[PDB]
Amino acid sequence: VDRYGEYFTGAMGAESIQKLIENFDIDAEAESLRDVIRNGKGQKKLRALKRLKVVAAFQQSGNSPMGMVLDAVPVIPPELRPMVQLDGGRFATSDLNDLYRRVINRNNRLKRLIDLGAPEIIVNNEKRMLQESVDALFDNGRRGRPVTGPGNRPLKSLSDLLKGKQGRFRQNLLGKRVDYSGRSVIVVGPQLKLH
Amino acid sequence: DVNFFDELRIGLATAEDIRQWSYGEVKKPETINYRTLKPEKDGLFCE
Amino acid sequence: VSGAAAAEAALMRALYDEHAAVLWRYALRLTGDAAQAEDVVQETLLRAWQHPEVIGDTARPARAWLFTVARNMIIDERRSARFRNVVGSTDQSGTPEQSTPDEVNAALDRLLIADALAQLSAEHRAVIQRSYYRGWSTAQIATDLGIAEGTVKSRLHYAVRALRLTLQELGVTR
Amino acid sequence: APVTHIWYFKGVPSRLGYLLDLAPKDLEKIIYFAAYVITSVDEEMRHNE
DNA sequence: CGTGTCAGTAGTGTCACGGATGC
DNA sequence: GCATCCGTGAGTCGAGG
RNA sequence: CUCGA
Repeated sequence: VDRYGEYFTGAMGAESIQKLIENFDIDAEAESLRDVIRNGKGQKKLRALKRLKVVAAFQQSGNSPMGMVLDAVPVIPPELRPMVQLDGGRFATSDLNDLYRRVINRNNRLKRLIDLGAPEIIVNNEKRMLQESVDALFDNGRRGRPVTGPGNRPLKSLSDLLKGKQGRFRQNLLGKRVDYSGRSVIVVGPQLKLH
Repeated sequence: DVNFFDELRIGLATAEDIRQWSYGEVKKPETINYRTLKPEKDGLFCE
Repeated sequence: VSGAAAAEAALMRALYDEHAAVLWRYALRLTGDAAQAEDVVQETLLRAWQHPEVIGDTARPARAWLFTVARNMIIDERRSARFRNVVGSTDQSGTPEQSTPDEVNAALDRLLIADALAQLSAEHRAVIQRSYYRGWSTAQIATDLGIAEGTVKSRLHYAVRALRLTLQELGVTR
Repeated sequence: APVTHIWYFKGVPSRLGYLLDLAPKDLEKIIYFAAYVITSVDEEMRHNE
């Protein structure tokens, strides 16, 4: 940049990828993969087949791939992340609140560094932490070591509300608790009829 | 609210769609006030 | 010139490469949360960029001033806001889930109120449904129905007792 | 500052790596501020100079 | 409000299986 | 062209803490 | 956490 900065443009972080997706020809890269697919060696063709599977979806559907890079993150309504009061006087909140709070804390600090004109090393190292925070909010533990809460317990992300046996699908949609029901011990009754 | 609707569509949420849903921005990181139990303005529980 | 402003950025990147990794370990021992230690590191080095007195003397240990700033940051976080909230997480076990009682008593009362309401004159029924169901004021109902102020007071006064008659005739508990 | 959805970066297979033909680890070095990436280069101006 | 004699991780005994990731 | 490594999954219901 | 089929 100090020498030939007039000739090229580079960047770091996520905003750079946002620029690469913008400076990307969907139809050309799709047909370029097709040309490789029509006549190619299976060793290097299978790797181009699966690429077309991703690119062709963005081409036909009409939705831009830019959605993979976020400028704003949505906040789930509070009753789905409720904060309850305890009989000891203190409180207890969902782990989603601590993840949203950490994203808010680091995003406001980044706004301070941008305003102050702080050195690029602080702003870039701050932008990295905001990436890890949103990554923790959506799927904590996916990359690297998870954000531990008090007691080395991994915080539950938004995607943890849908995963596995404890997720929303299996725990609250495929099976539910029902009214007008009961349970007791069973005892054999010979005098009873089969019905 | 009848129970017959054919398709359920899913798609990528534009950053502009996120603003279309949002009833406001969560600026402050605070939650509530630990005396009045009233949520702080622009917090994670802002009324 | 431009090189003088760039030398300040190379100076900050220098103390990053020599102090940031060690300062992160220090805050990690004091808090135990790595995501919090990163927050303390960024705030401590931000105050180093704002204090040229600490970056001036290289013959004086600047690492010690960083550990002390980080210590007085972790001790401030440890006050009131952490005091009440930090204790529990709903995701964590041992916390009772919030429950809402059933609407059985309310549904039965609503049914009995609807029955006693059907046995009222259209005037009295359209006045109690505008005072208690819509929560308007006495003059608001008077303005809507085109009647007098005391007319709304008298209709409400009787219709209430008319409902008490029908409820006590059906055995509703006082 | 813009941010990436971790579902499409770290989720296997890397959806971003398939779109931009970038390697997963190279993408990992880009997002988390470990390596710059060239967004554009004036190739004609470079030739004329 | 300001801070300054070195100041240094937690936690560590699953596994089968497939396919993208990587030298 | 291939060994590596990552990510995925691993019965149901009930009781007291 | 511990137990029941």
